Amino acid sequence: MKEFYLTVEQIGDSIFERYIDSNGRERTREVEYKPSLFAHCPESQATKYFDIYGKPCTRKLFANMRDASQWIKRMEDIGLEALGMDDFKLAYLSDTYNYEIKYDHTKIRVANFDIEVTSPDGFPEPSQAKHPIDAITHYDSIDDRFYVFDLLNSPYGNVEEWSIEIAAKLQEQGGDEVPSEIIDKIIYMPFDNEKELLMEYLNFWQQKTPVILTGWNVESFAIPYVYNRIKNIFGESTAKRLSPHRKTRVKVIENMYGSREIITLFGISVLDYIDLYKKFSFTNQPSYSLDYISEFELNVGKLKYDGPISKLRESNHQRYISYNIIAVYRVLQIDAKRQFINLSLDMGYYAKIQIQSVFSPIKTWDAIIFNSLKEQNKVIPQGRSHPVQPYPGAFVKEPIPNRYKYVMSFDLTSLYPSIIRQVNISPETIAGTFKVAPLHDYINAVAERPSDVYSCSPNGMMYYKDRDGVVPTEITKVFNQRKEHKGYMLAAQRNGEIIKEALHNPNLSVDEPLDVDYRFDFSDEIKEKIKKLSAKSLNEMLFRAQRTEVAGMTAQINRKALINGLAGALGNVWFRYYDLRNATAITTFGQMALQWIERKVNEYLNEVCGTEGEAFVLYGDTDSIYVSADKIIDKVGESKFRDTNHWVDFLDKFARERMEPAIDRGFREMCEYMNNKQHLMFMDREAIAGPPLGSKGIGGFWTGKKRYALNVWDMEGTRYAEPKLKIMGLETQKSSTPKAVQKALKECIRRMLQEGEESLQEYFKEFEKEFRQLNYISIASVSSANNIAKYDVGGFPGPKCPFHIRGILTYNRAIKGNIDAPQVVEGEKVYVLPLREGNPFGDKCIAWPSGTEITDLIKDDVLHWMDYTVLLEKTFIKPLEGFTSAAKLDYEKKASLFDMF
DNA sequence: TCATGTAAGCAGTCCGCG
DNA sequence: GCGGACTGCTTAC
Ligand SMILES: Nc1nc2c(ncn2[C@H]2C[C@H](O)[C@@H](COP(=O)(O)OP(=O)(O)OP(=O)(O)O)O2)c(=O)[nH]1
Ligand SMILES: [Ca+2]
Ligand SMILES: [Ca+2]
Ligand SMILES: [Ca+2]
Ligand SMILES: [Ca+2]
Ligand SMILES: [Ca+2]
Repeated sequence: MKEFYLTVEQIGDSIFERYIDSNGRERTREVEYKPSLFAHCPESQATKYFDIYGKPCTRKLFANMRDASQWIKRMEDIGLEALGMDDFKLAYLSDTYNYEIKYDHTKIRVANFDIEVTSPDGFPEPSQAKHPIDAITHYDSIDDRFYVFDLLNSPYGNVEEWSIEIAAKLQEQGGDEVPSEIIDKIIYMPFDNEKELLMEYLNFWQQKTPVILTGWNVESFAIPYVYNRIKNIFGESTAKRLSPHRKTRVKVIENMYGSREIITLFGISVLDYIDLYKKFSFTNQPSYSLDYISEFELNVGKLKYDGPISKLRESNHQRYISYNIIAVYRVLQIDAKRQFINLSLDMGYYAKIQIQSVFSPIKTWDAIIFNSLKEQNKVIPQGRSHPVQPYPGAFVKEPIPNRYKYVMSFDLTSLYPSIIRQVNISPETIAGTFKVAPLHDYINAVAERPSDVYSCSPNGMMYYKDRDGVVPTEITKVFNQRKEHKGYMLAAQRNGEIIKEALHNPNLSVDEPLDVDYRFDFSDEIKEKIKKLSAKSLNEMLFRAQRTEVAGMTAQINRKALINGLAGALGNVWFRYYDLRNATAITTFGQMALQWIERKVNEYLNEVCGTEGEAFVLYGDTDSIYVSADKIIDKVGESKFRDTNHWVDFLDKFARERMEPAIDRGFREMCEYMNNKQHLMFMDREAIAGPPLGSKGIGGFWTGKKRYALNVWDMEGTRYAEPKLKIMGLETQKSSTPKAVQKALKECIRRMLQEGEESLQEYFKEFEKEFRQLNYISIASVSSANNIAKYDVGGFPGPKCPFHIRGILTYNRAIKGNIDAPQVVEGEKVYVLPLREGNPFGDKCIAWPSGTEITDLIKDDVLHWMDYTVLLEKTFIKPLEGFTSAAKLDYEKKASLFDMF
């Protein structure tokens, strides 16, 4: 097999590399890598190295990496550019793996671990590590085993061995319900003392050294705790055995309002799953406890136990250990679904970076572009300092707040990457500038043509047309990858809808789910077999189709994120290729493209309708337009349609056969106007929206920019079994809105769009009457909590104290004296409830850690004093009033003359 | 919240507005 | 009471 790296590090003048050799074995080597850097050289002299602008360079070979680093410093002292890859390990990887890396995941040791630490005096701080580690569960992907290290004797209690037999049993048998599929994979090791446990753990670690190390909060908690606890008991040298090269560093992670410490383990790639989840999931959650995320992702119930976690080991060690094991498994289950580890490996090996660098689009693109240029013996420029400067972004149209009955939307494919490719925007393709007219002059096609030679953006920039820049070339590669996975995702989505339809008429039989590939549209034969299947088999197929869709989503959306990240990186001062001219060329071209096509669509539809100056485009944001289809429907007449699906088909055909060709003609003209390199402005129909045929539903509404709701029947070619609400920006979509309130507002919207005013009024009246019965957590607001200390003046709110911070200060007074009480953590999320006048907490609100029950000390008082009236007005009535006023609808029945009967 | 960008919405504080 | 200046937070893209 072809070799591939696992990890790479620079330690002084050595590269330390862990890798898989040609025989599939893991090896480690120390290489005295001699790096090269570059300086500009006279034009008259012969060389094969040129910078990105075609200026000749001489290569400088250094005796060692420290000499190279020192040379860069002296070049700064002199005032001359020191060119080349200054991150020598990237250069090492580029030299050692000068081909497209083919990796075998089965040879990569991925470790998932979690520790337990009993602490009687509050949260066990990793930097102090003053309490015994009393459990570690460490899953190894190569062995496919859960290694359980269990401390039986502690200063906080002596316990009996954990029983695998009890662990396996149902909760209803007094067991822990450790999933049957992992029972045979547990290797259980009890220990008489903590020193023995840790020494054995380190020996185990040496034998099975993680390449990828993951788990939940492992970077911020488990790793620093283990490192510091071992350091405290045995000394530094023993703790450094967590690094295969015996090198570690305390790394200070700084943010806007403070800093924290993590432990860098040289020769390991730490991908904390909480961080993978935050980057790759495209969710914003009210809580990031593993319980919460597991329930959200997997529909598993929270791990239930009596009493505080600080007493769980002594009261129920059996459950304590079982829950440690289950916690490790839940992360594996989330990854089986989301496939973020797979994604990280794909991206990392593609870029030729340390796998943990996938968190940085700047590092990722630096490596991709470096490798690409190196292939042509080209030399990358030195990174430079730049002041942070604001620059303009997208255009968003101000919508007229209203109901909108029939709507068809259209969207540009991968806009910013397409602009980069179309215009040929790259550091080395800048050709010059032209005299800019106001943007509206380009939009209306009255400005002078910018150039007859170069490819242009309306910010004034011109680009070469003779050859693609490295940015367009490399962005295209990832774009094409993204397109493939999006194809699989959408096929899985369409396949899911076939199954949903079939589930209306399930067969009374005993059968099995069909063995199919959900990434491809079901054949006619498969469709016929589906129509004969039982509900059990159909539901299993639906689950599998949906899992295939999620895998496709992960692969596609994050490749999209990577390419959009390149467009953003051009506007980040730390990017080697930072250039506000290029960053702004992209965004300004986007503004023109949207407004140009708004004009063209309005012109086209006014022609087919025989009107003048009518606005068909009701809204647009960045790359999408929303077109009122009322007049199109009315031209044939609603009574001509057999059912909802009939007019959806009609609009689908109208969009594809009439509007898209007109849109394409419009963009081809714009391409010619800007003299662009290649026409890549591809705007296709996105959504078809409207009320059910014959209903009193309003179809859709807008309240303002980035705030709307549509009842959608077809989305990018997926024809839904049941209409789907597309709601953007409204409170139903915000993590800050209480859970039960999101649900209620969504039903209000559903009724508005599908059923009408009377249905909405019926529901509102019921919710208002019953909502006080809702669980307090379900009606709590949510907020991130920053700068708690800043607004804390002697335990009370300082000037301009935010509402949620005031709530935290209230909580802090209520629990004062308790070392045991859950503390609110700076930067994390809290639940927030308003409090009635004259409550014993002495303020108008209270807040506590999100994803948790409020401590029993004050729970009863919170429940008694919760201000339901304020809660309802703020979270429910105010947003609903906004939706209904926009839609010209009443949520309460107005008096009429009939009331006199 | 260490980790690519800008546009723009709403909650809430402070306080003017005769 | 509501709107502007401002902070804080959160989405849409
Ligand atoms: N710099 C930067 N731009 C972004 C980011 N997210 C969205 N944008 C900009 C660039 C996108 O091309 C543009 C439109 O985004 P969309 O979500 O509508 O999707 P896009 O057209 O990129 O892809 P798609 O429609 O799914 O093919 O908005 C981002 O994270 N960074
Ligand atoms: Ca735990
Ligand atoms: Ca798009
Ligand atoms: Ca599309
Ligand atoms: Ca059937
Ligand atoms: Ca869009």
